[PDB]
Amino acid sequence: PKEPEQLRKLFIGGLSFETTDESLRSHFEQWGTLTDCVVMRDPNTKRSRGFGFVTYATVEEVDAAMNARPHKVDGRVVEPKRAVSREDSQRPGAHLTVKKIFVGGIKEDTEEHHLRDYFEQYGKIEVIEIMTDRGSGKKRGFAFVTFDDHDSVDKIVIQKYHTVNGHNCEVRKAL
Ligand SMILES: CCC(=O)Nc1nc(C)cs1
Repeated sequence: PKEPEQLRKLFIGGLSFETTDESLRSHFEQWGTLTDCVVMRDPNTKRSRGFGFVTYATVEEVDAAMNARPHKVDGRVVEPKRAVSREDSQRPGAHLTVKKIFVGGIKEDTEEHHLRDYFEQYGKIEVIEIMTDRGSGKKRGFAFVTFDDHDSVDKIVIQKYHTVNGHNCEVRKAL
């Protein structure tokens, strides 16, 4: 019944070196129950590595925290990011932080408003590009959507399914 823990974590980059497990928790508990919260430190010096992780009890709590950005934690604006699968990563353990998606499988009957009406609930859209053939102008059956922020893309690509205009679509991070 609980969402997988991986989908409930936020990496928090850019921490003040004075941020502690306790102060990171106090801050992020404003948006949900935290089942875990840790500042990464050097194993010998105990000096902060400048990043940490928080784990919420639910995905809706992750969303609430992301919607409350920018977060100023102990005087410094931090960089929260949610996890995505390796298929949308540039190397194991690394986050491909992009604002654009490829949307495939939309065929020739899908229009800009279909993509806008669906994707606007993931984030603020800046560009919709329905791809057409360079020679004929016919729709090629794929599109790109650019958002104002990467978390929209991260939420999108972790869904198993996207149904747009009745088509089951393939969605991936782009560039
Ligand atoms: C530095 C690597 C990185 O960004 N790690 C991330 N972990 C999660 C959980 C999201 S991004």
